[PDB]
Amino acid sequence: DDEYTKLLHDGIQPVAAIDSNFASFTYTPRSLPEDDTSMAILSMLQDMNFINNYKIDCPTLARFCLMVKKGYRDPPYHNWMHAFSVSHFCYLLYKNLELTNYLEDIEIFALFISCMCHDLDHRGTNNSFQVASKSVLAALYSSEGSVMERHHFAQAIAILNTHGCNIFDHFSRKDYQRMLDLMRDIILATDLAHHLRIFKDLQKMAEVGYDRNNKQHHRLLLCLLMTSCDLSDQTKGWKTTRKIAELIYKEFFSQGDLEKAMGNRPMEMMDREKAYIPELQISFMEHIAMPIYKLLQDLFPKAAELYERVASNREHWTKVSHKFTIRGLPSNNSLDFL
Ligand SMILES: COc1ccccc1CCOc1cncc2nnc(CC(C)C)n12
Ligand SMILES: [Mg+2]
Ligand SMILES: [Zn+2]
Repeated sequence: DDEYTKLLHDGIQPVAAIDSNFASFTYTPRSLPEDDTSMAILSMLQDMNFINNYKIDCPTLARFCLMVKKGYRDPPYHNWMHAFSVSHFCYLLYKNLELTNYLEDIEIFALFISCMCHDLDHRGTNNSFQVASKSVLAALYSSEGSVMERHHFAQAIAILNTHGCNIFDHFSRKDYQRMLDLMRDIILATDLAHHLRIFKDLQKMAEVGYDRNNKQHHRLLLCLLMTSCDLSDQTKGWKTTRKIAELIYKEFFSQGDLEKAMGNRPMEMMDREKAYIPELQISFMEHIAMPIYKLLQDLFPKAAELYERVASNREHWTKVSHKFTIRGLPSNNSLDFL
């Protein structure tokens, strides 16, 4: 494979070469062409000193990055561009929030690798759909819960177990065991049902203050940071929020259509005939995204701008809701749509 040849023999490009604003919270990683994303991953890993610190073999790393990218399918939202944008936000947190004062180096490295792998082989359907459709994934994981997240983790392990792809094969038994355990915890933390279960523990940690000597605080912070990366499309401008809503609802309505064909009644948000996008977006902002970034701001004062962008994006949806009502006649001047 020629992509691999170039990635290995051409040299890792400097991060600043990608974009002058690459390391800023205002940068939109989705603006980077998909063909440049595997090289951007290598550049971020190098800028974070992970390649040198952990003595990662370059042929192995190049193969791993390409295998992770190939491990994503093309649904509208849960594709490689989502994994890349989530990974870029983890890199932004490292560059702007001084994570090294809070987490161990192996934990920051595990968070980044988990961001790359966290939605591997997503089929554009959620956990409830797996169970309702009696998929092979549900047969394997429904008794434990977080069906898709267990599959994402198993796919990540399967890549590491592919010959020539194990970026941690030279690690000590203890460090290897630690990496794979962190990966499990972090990928499982991407289930928003898990986030909602631990929300009160996250609030309590923010209230008492982060204790770097408390192992449970490390586990909780990793969970919060992973959720913050996964929802990071909400921290950019209105243009990103709007585009992401189109992608998410295209994916959800496709599931809703499959559910109807199965004879089931899909949830309102999955039903293209019932869903009212501005209301659904405002609800997700108020009850999920805004509390996450408010917690992040409470723990990291420098994360204030992220909460303010999510709050402003919620106000933009309220501002444009009136446009979802047809006033006067449509463009064609006919009422044929009735
Ligand atoms: C009340 O809505 C929710 C509560 C909990 C979990 C799920 C949702 C559905 C709406 O989700 C979303 C809506 N807009 C943006 C967004 N980004 N990430 C996600 C989760 C999605 C990929 C599963 N989003
Ligand atoms: Mg996911
Ligand atoms: Zn995700």
